[PDB]
Amino acid sequence: QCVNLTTRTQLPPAYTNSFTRGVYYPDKVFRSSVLHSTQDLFLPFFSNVTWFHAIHVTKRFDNPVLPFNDGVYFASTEKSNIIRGWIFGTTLDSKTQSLLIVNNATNVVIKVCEFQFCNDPFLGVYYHKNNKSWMESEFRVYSSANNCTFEYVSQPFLMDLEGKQGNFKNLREFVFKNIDGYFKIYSKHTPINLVRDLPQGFSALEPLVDLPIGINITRFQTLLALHRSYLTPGDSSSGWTAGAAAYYVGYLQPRTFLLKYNENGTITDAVDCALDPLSETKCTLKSFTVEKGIYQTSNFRVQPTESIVRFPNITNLCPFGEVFNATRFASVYAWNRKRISNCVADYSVLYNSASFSTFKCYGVSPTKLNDLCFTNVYADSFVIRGDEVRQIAPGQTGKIADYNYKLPDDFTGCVIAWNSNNLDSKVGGNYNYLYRLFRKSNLKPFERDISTEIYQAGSTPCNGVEGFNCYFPLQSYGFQPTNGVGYQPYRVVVLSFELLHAPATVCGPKKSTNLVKNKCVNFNFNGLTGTGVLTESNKKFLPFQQFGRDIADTTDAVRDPQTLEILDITPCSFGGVSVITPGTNTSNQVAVLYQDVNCWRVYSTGSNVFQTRAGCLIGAEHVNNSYECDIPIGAGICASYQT
Amino acid sequence: STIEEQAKTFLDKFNHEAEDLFYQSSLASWNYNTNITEENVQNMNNAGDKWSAFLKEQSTLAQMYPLQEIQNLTVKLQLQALQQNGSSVLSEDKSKRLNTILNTMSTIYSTGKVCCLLLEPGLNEIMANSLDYNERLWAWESWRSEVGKQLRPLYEEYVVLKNEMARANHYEDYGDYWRGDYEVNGVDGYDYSRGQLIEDVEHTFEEIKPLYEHLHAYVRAKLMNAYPSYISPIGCLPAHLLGDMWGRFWTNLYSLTVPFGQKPNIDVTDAMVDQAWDAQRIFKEAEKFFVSVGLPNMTQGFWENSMLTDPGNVQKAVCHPTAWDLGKGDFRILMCTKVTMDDFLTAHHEMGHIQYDMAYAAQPFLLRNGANEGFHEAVGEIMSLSAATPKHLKSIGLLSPDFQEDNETEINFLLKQALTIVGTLPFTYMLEKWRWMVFKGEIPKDQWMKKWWEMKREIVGVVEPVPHDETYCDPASLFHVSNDYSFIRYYTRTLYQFQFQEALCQAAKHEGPLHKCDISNSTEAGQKLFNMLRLGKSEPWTLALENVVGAKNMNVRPLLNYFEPLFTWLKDQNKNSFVGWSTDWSPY
Ligand SMILES: *[C@@H]1O[C@H](CO)[C@@H](O[C@@H]2O[C@H](CO)[C@@H](O)[C@H](O)[C@H]2NC(C)=O)[C@H](O)[C@H]1NC(C)=O
Ligand SMILES: *[C@@H]1O[C@H](CO)[C@@H](O)[C@H](O)[C@H]1NC(C)=O
Ligand SMILES: *[C@@H]1O[C@H](CO)[C@@H](O)[C@H](O)[C@H]1NC(C)=O
Ligand SMILES: *[C@@H]1O[C@H](CO)[C@@H](O)[C@H](O)[C@H]1NC(C)=O
Ligand SMILES: *[C@@H]1O[C@H](CO)[C@@H](O)[C@H](O)[C@H]1NC(C)=O
Ligand SMILES: *[C@@H]1O[C@H](CO)[C@@H](O)[C@H](O)[C@H]1NC(C)=O
Ligand SMILES: *[C@@H]1O[C@H](CO)[C@@H](O)[C@H](O)[C@H]1NC(C)=O
Ligand SMILES: *[C@@H]1O[C@H](CO)[C@@H](O)[C@H](O)[C@H]1NC(C)=O
Ligand SMILES: [Zn+2]
Repeated sequence: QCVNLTTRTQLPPAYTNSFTRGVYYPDKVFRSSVLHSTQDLFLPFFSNVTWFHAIHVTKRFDNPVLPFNDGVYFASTEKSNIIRGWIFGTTLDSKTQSLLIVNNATNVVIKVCEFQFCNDPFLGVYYHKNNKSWMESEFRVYSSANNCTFEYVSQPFLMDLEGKQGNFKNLREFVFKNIDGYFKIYSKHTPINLVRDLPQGFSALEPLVDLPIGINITRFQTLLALHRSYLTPGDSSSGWTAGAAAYYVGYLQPRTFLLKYNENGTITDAVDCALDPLSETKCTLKSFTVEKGIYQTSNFRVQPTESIVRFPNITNLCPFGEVFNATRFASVYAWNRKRISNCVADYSVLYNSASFSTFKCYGVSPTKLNDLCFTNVYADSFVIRGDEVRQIAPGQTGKIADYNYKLPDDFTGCVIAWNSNNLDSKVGGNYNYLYRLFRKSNLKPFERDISTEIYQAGSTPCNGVEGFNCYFPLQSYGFQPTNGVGYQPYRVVVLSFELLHAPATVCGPKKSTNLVKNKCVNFNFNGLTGTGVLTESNKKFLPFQQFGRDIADTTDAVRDPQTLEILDITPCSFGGVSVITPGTNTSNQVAVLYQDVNCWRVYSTGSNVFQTRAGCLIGAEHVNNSYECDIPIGAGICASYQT
Repeated sequence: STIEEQAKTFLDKFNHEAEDLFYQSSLASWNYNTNITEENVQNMNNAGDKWSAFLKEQSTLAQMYPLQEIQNLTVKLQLQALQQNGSSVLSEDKSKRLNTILNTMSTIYSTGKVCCLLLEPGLNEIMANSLDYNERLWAWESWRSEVGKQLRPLYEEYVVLKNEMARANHYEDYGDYWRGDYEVNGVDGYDYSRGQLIEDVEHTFEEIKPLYEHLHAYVRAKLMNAYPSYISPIGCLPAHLLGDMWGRFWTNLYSLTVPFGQKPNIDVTDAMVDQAWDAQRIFKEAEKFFVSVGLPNMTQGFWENSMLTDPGNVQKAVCHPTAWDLGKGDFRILMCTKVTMDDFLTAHHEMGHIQYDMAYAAQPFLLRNGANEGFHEAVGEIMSLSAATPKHLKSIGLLSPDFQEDNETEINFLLKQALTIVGTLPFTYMLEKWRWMVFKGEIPKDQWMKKWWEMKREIVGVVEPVPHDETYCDPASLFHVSNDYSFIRYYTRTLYQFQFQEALCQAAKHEGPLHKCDISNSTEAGQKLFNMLRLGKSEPWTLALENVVGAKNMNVRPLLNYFEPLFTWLKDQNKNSFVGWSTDWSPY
């Protein structure tokens, strides 16, 4: 049964500040004596956390339902085990599934069911005067739980439950995340001796558990415990005292942090790279110490928002089963060419087929090509001896790379070759595969001459018949099963990738996402990477062009590949920002120069706003003297750190 | 255009046809050598006929390029090896008379009826083990009086025909045509004459004479005990007592002339029988020795295609140990391997021939051969010389570990090798100086037998037991003389065999005498050897020699160093007996 607690004084909510709290280990790799940058969901430094009490004196048994935005930092200052658990869910009313994490006097219970939670859930500890003892009497959390998918009960323990009188003695920090069906919990416990507020200091949380629950958490609610005795007179809804405890809630955002690992492998310090321009220069220099000077930082920071990849919607597989498993391969002197277009083509399975003697690529990294956009792909398939496969490469010479098949130096393709003794050799000889032996001049890259001109090797006119000094230029390979490796038939397929101004046609595979505007987002259009605000453009280009470039040749107008619109690109914002520091050793005070502001596109106004031809300077006092230059600001203006 | 540029084109067109016709002939020869049945002979003859007619026409074509314009020195060598007229320069009528003479000589030697006893194994077994003075005299005289009597008139026509054929090809005599292999011309500082071979063959034998005189006096003084009163201390050894029909090898004399009889030798047949070596492990051990000295592994097709064990009675095949290089990257070994130390040695010998043929596979078709004729067998022999030392057999599982060696064993070993190595050098030198003298015309036709037995007593120290008049023909009995083969390859093989061994033992940093030096686990020596195996015939043999030993001419000093302990022991043993011989005493 559920009881609505009465006799609780209502007070306005309280807020406090997190002093570099809520840092956890991002992965499970040991590192020591290193500065490591990582982008993940963290609690920002010097943030604004909400504060909740359980103080009898007012009652103030706080247990509101709170949002669960992108993960929660939960801190608890206790001395008597009041905070007992949480419930996470969306509606918390048996129409949807909810998660219960509770610590009852004996066990830790984790359940995922359809709960009819009470409006005011709580736990109850009762104290007997006649024999001094505190024992758990009430468990009033939910009415019914029907369809349970995940369950866990820990090994039995006995908890203290005794009411204490001193100040808070235990800090318990938790971080809760919900990603791809996993509810992730990090935690750490710390001894403290204080009375109020969230304390200073640094301590990284370690991975605790990773639950595969698969539900949609949007809200959560804290589960506390009650004290009842002979000094708590009333009915169920009024005869209850509280017991002091406090807890703090903060919300995680995607941030880049610079974490510090000492020589034992523990995170001892961190820098929030998007707190301040000073922190940004710390992040760039990859150090915790900044020397005196002026540093360029970056344009107005909207932070990470969301990442999109946009690719053409074409789901037809490429005929790679027809080039490689072709029934009849063609003589080297008259090779074949097949152009594969409008197709999504996977290469990783081709790479790992592991039936290939030689698989080499030039001008393309072996793994990057799996997700790239080209305008066309060609495939040239023929047959040669094993020894001459070396000549199939840019800048080589011989009877194959001079008169048969010539490659250019700037080659953007991949050479694949595999022995085929079994298929195309037989006893007595396989004399079908001819190759040119005599030619007047070398072959230009990618040119085919399949003529049978009689080679006039000397001075006499040959008249069109062979004999002395008139040689027929095509000579036929002799393949047999008993030959060596050097004389055995290898089939070779040469892939070529070409890119033009035309709209991409070989792109894949990689699933695309939605398109968002008015935020500063990361984007991937047809293999091009960028970070900026994408804006709708009421403009047009000529049909044969896809990208627009400015005077610096960066892309300013990138056409979406699915709907053929034109989308403009503006950096997060448009500003010029510089930072002046006397040295982190000396002080933490800094000045900021905005090079394109006439004094407002500034991070903060403060005071001491001074206008120079170098820009608007904020955080520095202007004096009418004229000293020697200490720190150059520009346009004749210098800065110093004085008394 | 220029003759050199048109010649490089002709040879590019040639090598492609030649490689395929050669492989097509080698496969058809292997098929008959492994399946000695019917119908295979016809394919052997057809594949050996198409090759011969194609090479004859391609050689007629080669002439049209004059050889003075070509200055490359490589195309010079291919065109030299192709433009040789051979025997076709002789008229049509006398070419069939000459080939009839050759056929009759081979037939008259192969089928010799002594009554009825043939040669193998009729007279050979009597001569090699009878140990009776008169039985072996009958078995000697019969052959010298039948097979040598039926070949007398023919060899007189064979001499004049071959002499005119060699005179037509711009040589002086057939002796010069034979001598012309050791000839280098055009490479300044490395030149070699055909008159230079007669020299050096004399200033190297006159340097080995003392060891032979002490080995001769020891063998005679140990042979006086067996045949009691037939040999005289001053006189020479009669010709029928030298342990062979022709007195070519003294090996069969080792059953008598044992220095220290009681001690045995390193016979390891029982060690391999005990551990059940399956007639294939031997070749794996050979492959591992070569892999360890640094050279590349065996090709895969060797293991499947090659025949390494007699197929049984159902399939008969002639199996004289051989290494086959069929071209087109195909190598095979043909041996009826049996579990015996002898086949453990021959496996390393044949494997060294196979390792020599893999080295120069990159060269053109006409330059895929040893630097000169006396290089394949030196390479095949030094590997069987290193794979026999007791240290190596100790490294391998057999030859039980402790086995301390004493000097009394190393003298038995050295003398058993000396009877084989330094006993056949004065016979090779005397035979190949007689044929050069007869071909040049120094010996008139009435002094053929009277001068042979004056060469014998002054060079080999071997008297005849019954005088032979002018009608007889003694040298024509030997297989090489009647079947028209060269013979100076066996005088140079022996010398190269030990200059290679000294240079590679030095490069392995071995310390001590050479008779127990081993080469395994020494990569540097293997690189030194492969730096000369790789050249093939494309470089002059003096340069190929200088890449290994360090000299431009053949020497005898390493051979003498190898036998220094034996030489000292013999120089001490003979002091009671005589040294040298006398030409007067004849048993008759
Ligand atoms: C060359 O070195 C190899 C080392 O791999 C030697 O092989 C060893 O031989 C001994 C002798 O029986 C064995 O007990 C070892 O097991 C072998 N292997 C190793 C790794 O030691 C080989 O013997 C050397 N060659 C010679 C001639 O001694
Ligand atoms: C070619 O055939 C093999 C054998 O059936 C098959 O495994 C492979 O997937 C086919 N395609 C390619 C591109 O190799
Ligand atoms: C696929 O791309 C074409 C491009 O012309 C577009 O018209 C079509 O609507 C797309 N289909 C989708 C996104 O389902
Ligand atoms: C040997 O030749 C005969 C003759 O036809 C043939 O039947 C037999 O198969 C051959 N041997 C082998 C191993 O093929
Ligand atoms: C002779 O020609 C070959 C190519 O056929 C060449 O490699 C060699 O260098 C030439 N010889 C000289 C001395 O240039
Ligand atoms: C071979 O005979 C022909 C016939 O005239 C001759 O021209 C040629 O020089 C001869 N070859 C040699 C090497 O003498
Ligand atoms: C080549 O020899 C080395 C050394 O014994 C061995 O490790 C390797 O497997 C051999 N490879 C082949 C193909 O025989
Ligand atoms: C060496 O060999 C000689 C030859 O008879 C023998 O007398 C001697 O005892 C052997 N050993 C030594 C150590 O000399
Ligand atoms: Zn041999």
